[PDB]
Amino acid sequence: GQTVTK
Amino acid sequence: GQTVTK
Amino acid sequence: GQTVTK
Amino acid sequence: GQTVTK
Amino acid sequence: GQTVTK
Amino acid sequence: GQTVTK
Amino acid sequence: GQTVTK
Amino acid sequence: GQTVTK
Amino acid sequence: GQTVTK
Amino acid sequence: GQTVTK
Amino acid sequence: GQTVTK
Amino acid sequence: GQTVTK
Amino acid sequence: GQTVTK
Amino acid sequence: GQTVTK
Amino acid sequence: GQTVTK
Amino acid sequence: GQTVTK
Amino acid sequence: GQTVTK
Amino acid sequence: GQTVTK
Repeated sequence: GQTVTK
Repeated sequence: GQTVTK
Repeated sequence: GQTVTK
Repeated sequence: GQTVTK
Repeated sequence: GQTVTK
Repeated sequence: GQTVTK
Repeated sequence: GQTVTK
Repeated sequence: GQTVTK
Repeated sequence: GQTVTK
Repeated sequence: GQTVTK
Repeated sequence: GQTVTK
Repeated sequence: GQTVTK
Repeated sequence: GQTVTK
Repeated sequence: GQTVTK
Repeated sequence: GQTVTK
Repeated sequence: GQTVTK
Repeated sequence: GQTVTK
Repeated sequence: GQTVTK
């Protein structure tokens, strides 16, 4: 998958 | 999947 | 799936 | 699915 | 499905 | 389905 | 279905 | 609000 | 709000 | 908010 | 917020 | 926030 | 935030 | 933040 | 997968 | 932050 | 995988 | 930070 967390 | 969390 | 959380 | 939460 | 919550 | 909640 | 709640 | 869609 | 979609 | 999508 | 997508 | 995607 | 993607 | 991706 | 955490 | 990717 | 943590 | 990639 593709994940960005901020 | 594709996930962005802010 | 595709998910954006803010 | 497609989900946006704000 | 498609969901937007605000 | 399609859902928008505000 | 299609649902909008405000 | 409170919403359930099925 | 509170939302469940299925 | 609180959101569950399925 | 709190979000679960499936 | 708290997010789980599956 | 807290994020789990699968 | 805390992130787990699988 | 692809993951960015900030 | 804390990150695990698999 | 590809991972960037900041 | 703390990172594990597999």
